[PDB]
Amino acid sequence: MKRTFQPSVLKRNRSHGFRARMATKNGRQVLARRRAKGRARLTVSK
Amino acid sequence: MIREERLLKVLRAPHVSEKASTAMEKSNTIVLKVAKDATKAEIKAAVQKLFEVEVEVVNTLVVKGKVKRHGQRIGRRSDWKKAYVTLKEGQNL
Amino acid sequence: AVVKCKPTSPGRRHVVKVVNPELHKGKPFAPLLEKNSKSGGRNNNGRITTRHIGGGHKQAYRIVDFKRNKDGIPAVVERLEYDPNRSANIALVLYKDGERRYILAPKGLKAGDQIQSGVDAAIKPGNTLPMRNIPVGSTVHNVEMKPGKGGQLARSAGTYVQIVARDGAYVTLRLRSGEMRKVEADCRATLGEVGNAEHMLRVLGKAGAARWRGVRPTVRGTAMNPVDHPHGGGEGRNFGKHPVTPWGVQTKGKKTRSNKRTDKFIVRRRS
RNA sequence: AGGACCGAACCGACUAAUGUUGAAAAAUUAGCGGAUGACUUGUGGCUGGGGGUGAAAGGCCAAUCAAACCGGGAGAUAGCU
RNA sequence: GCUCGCCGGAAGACCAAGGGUUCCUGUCCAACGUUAAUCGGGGCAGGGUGAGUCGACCCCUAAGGCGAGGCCGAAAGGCGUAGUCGAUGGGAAACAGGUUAAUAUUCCUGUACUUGGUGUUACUGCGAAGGGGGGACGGAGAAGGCUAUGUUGGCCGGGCGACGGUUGUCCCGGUUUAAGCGUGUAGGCUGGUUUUCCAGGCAAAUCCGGAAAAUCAAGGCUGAGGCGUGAUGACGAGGCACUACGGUGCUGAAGCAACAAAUGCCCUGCUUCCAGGAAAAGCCUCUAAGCAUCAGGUAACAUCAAAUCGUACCCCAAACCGACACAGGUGGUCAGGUAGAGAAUACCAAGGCGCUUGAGAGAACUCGGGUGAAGGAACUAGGCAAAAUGGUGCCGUAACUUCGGGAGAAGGCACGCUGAUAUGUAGGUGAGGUCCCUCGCGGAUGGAGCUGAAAUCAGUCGAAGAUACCAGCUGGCUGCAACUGUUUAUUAAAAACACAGCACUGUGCAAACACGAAAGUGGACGUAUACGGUGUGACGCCUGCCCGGUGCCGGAAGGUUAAUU
Ligand SMILES: [K+]
Ligand SMILES: [Mg+2]
Ligand SMILES: [Mg+2]
Ligand SMILES: [Mg+2]
Ligand SMILES: [Mg+2]
Ligand SMILES: [Mg+2]
Ligand SMILES: [Mg+2]
Ligand SMILES: [Mg+2]
Ligand SMILES: [Mg+2]
Ligand SMILES: [Mg+2]
Ligand SMILES: [Mg+2]
Ligand SMILES: [Mg+2]
Ligand SMILES: [Mg+2]
Ligand SMILES: [Mg+2]
Ligand SMILES: [Mg+2]
Ligand SMILES: [Mg+2]
Ligand SMILES: [Mg+2]
Ligand SMILES: [Mg+2]
Ligand SMILES: [Mg+2]
Ligand SMILES: [Mg+2]
Ligand SMILES: [Mg+2]
Ligand SMILES: [Mg+2]
Ligand SMILES: [Mg+2]
Ligand SMILES: [Mg+2]
Ligand SMILES: [Mg+2]
Ligand SMILES: [Mg+2]
Ligand SMILES: [Mg+2]
Ligand SMILES: [Mg+2]
Ligand SMILES: [Mg+2]
Ligand SMILES: [Mg+2]
Ligand SMILES: [Mg+2]
Ligand SMILES: [Mg+2]
Ligand SMILES: [Mg+2]
Ligand SMILES: [Mg+2]
Ligand SMILES: [Mg+2]
Ligand SMILES: [Mg+2]
Ligand SMILES: [Mg+2]
Ligand SMILES: [Mg+2]
Ligand SMILES: [Mg+2]
Ligand SMILES: [Mg+2]
Ligand SMILES: [Mg+2]
Ligand SMILES: [Mg+2]
Ligand SMILES: [Mg+2]
Ligand SMILES: [Mg+2]
Ligand SMILES: [Mg+2]
Ligand SMILES: [Mg+2]
Ligand SMILES: [Mg+2]
Ligand SMILES: [Mg+2]
Ligand SMILES: [Mg+2]
Ligand SMILES: [Mg+2]
Ligand SMILES: [Mg+2]
Ligand SMILES: [Mg+2]
Ligand SMILES: [Mg+2]
Ligand SMILES: [Mg+2]
Repeated sequence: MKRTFQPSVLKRNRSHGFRARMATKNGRQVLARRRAKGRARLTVSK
Repeated sequence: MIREERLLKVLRAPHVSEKASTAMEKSNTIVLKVAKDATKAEIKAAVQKLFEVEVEVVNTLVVKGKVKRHGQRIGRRSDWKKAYVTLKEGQNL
Repeated sequence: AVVKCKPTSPGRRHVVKVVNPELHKGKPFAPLLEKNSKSGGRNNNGRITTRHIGGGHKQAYRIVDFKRNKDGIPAVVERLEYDPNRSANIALVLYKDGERRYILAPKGLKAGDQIQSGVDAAIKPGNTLPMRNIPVGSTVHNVEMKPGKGGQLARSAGTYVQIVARDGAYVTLRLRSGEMRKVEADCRATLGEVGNAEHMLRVLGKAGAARWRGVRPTVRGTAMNPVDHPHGGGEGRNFGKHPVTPWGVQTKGKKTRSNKRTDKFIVRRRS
């Protein structure tokens, strides 16, 4: 059957990518939380 | 006119393999490992300067580095650029 | 002409078509076309603000001269055309200096007819004049509400307005709704009725015909649940409520006009 | 000509058996409906939680829906076990 | 290796998405692989992806996004103008052969093509952020002309058969060739030219639009395919020589015609309908401020450049989405033979596979199937399930009906093979030939050869000829819903929803109404034959009485009545 995850890299990057995060202040707060946690991977970009 | 300092840096190693031996023995092509950001014009000028042979044409490709393991640790070898440089039939490097 | 389709299928049994074979069978006149993409009844918040809109056929917009401003220059009707944007047909006219325009096609107009606008135009269908140069008693259409703004009144197929009175700088119009309304006598109108009066005789015949027109189905309030609509809920069929809109406002009789700015122009409500 | 007819692809999902620590957190097999249309499908986009969307089943909104998910108020409160 | 079996509109082949070394070679078998494993998509090491023409990048825009100023909003922010992004769409150019263990339209061979930068020569008004043209667009249907492709014959090479026959109307194989260039064909569209003139194209214009003239009638555009060339080439049935027995090296004959033929092409055509069918650039052209024997245009030639990134491999799957090497899901392209209406189906080709536990035994019982005496729904909630019907042509077909239907109603008859008619018919296709020329890819007559159903009359085999696969059960009475549709993803598909149609009611446009502190936006670039809400639900005949209650509409005298004062 069709499951919920159907990958598209374009849609992934547009929805959750680094620049999408930087586009809004709440996105930048996501990035700030993740840096304060010390994530090795800030976004789905890499 | 590319600079000689730029030219001295873009040819890293000669590539040694059966495909490279056969390119040399069948097509008068030498296979080289070049700098990652080396362009075809740069590679051509660098070979025409430092190896002193006439170059007909340069073909290029990017080899992606393999994923390897090492003591239960994943890692990745670097990408690196390969150049097939064709000589003019009688140059004989 | 009005024509009933033969019942060679249930969806065709009730179809009544209005066919005008006078209408140009070719493509429109391209310099006077714009794209108009669909909304689905959604506004710039992306929310549905008018229900029951979506789908239907692609349509190009025909730029139509509602201002009728080229005074003193006669134009000849080249052809009548179908306009998907409106019930009225439109007429491509060619002015003597070479300009082509689209106008609302009035009843009785055909290719070869001459039309004119201005204070000097002759009083005949398709001619446009300020309503102070139009005799009291005239049937007009495409009537302005403000001078120079362009026609806003009586544009739909078969409609018209009657100039019933003129008092100095204002005329009293009888509009198709039954309303008596004041309009500045400097407003322009086109003589005659809007053509294509048989428009209202068509019978769609099936659901898909309304779908082609970009109308989406209406779900009755009483068919929903209480969370969805004031009419919702109840075992079987039950109403026990004064009928209201989806947002709780009485929908059988309760008046909703509220404009103290324009009250002074209404001589008599439509009743 | 047709929301026309029969019938594959394609879309669906009426009946039975199987399966129910499954081959599968909804399928398989034999039959079944639509199949030029209110059809179907790819890519991208928009609508955001008392909000959306709904040919309306309280349906659906990432295997979650009479108020999603994550984090926080938070060690809510628990005359109950 | 030899047999066997399975798929073959796929279980073959190529892509996109997605994945990312899984690709190839050597080695290893701990763990992983539902068993063993010498094997692997496993471990380890090494190798492998070559582009002016393919794709990205790039020019261009759609929805939509962001948005200098701006408008709005306690703050955060919202909306939006100029702009700027954004493909799923528009925009230049390459083909065939060969080759690697693993890449190839990228390497090699052979033959092409496009865009720009210069550098000369020659005629030379160039110039846009502006004007026009073009790009540029729907559905359905019909028919012709073709090709891909196939079949036969001819040709060429080979064979003379493990068992009766097989030198023949016998058997097997092959019979392939591109882009480009020339030719402008079937066919589609349009009258062509040259002048004077003008309230239109934000200015202007020699362009476009419009008008008025004379003149000439075949000019212009598009266009499959075919032919010629590309091609003395390549490839090529086979044969010969090595083998490091995995394959390479060398050599190479025929390379034609007729018929059949697409869902592909001509065709973005034609015909027709209503629901009336993107944008912008590339491109052509027109001129403005401006440059004006300068720049700049055109054409020729010469010479430069065409970067960067992707390219391995899987891709209906053991490599993607499903925790699995999981009977699930996943968009596009290719389309052979016999039979068949067919992309159904059966058997096959090219190709690819036997599904990663086996071996025995032949109990109950479970699952999936085959057959069944007599009876034939007695079963059961219920004919659930099963059994049954099933094709084509023709004969024939009831109530009722909205005149379309009901209808494939029902019911029935024929059906294989062989021969004759007719050494192969009706029909299609159509060579040589002769004639004519607005002289060619011409047209008329000509009909050789090829292909070719149906029928009728005889005969003939079987129990059975729509023989397999495939493939309607039928009728009668009645409730409900007019109908096609929609629905509870995952126990409900229905009488529920929708529906065309009907009615009430609101709404005069800065509409009502809806999203929104607002600005705004939808409604709608619509304007009462319109739009919103509500109920009813095709059609036919109809739709009675009640305004006391509640609501809504109207009313303005009197009572009651807020802030205020
Ligand atoms: K109800
Ligand atoms: Mg490359
Ligand atoms: Mg509505
Ligand atoms: Mg309705
Ligand atoms: Mg309900
Ligand atoms: Mg309520
Ligand atoms: Mg009830
Ligand atoms: Mg009651
Ligand atoms: Mg149908
Ligand atoms: Mg599919
Ligand atoms: Mg099934
Ligand atoms: Mg049906
Ligand atoms: Mg069908
Ligand atoms: Mg769910
Ligand atoms: Mg709650
Ligand atoms: Mg607390
Ligand atoms: Mg607690
Ligand atoms: Mg690996
Ligand atoms: Mg392998
Ligand atoms: Mg072992
Ligand atoms: Mg093992
Ligand atoms: Mg491996
Ligand atoms: Mg090259
Ligand atoms: Mg935009
Ligand atoms: Mg904005
Ligand atoms: Mg700003
Ligand atoms: Mg852009
Ligand atoms: Mg694209
Ligand atoms: Mg390969
Ligand atoms: Mg052919
Ligand atoms: Mg088709
Ligand atoms: Mg490949
Ligand atoms: Mg397996
Ligand atoms: Mg699988
Ligand atoms: Mg099949
Ligand atoms: Mg047994
Ligand atoms: Mg059994
Ligand atoms: Mg049996
Ligand atoms: Mg029996
Ligand atoms: Mg019996
Ligand atoms: Mg019986
Ligand atoms: Mg009984
Ligand atoms: Mg009993
Ligand atoms: Mg049954
Ligand atoms: Mg059966
Ligand atoms: Mg009953
Ligand atoms: Mg129904
Ligand atoms: Mg149905
Ligand atoms: Mg269900
Ligand atoms: Mg469903
Ligand atoms: Mg069900
Ligand atoms: Mg508005
Ligand atoms: Mg009813
Ligand atoms: Mg009802």
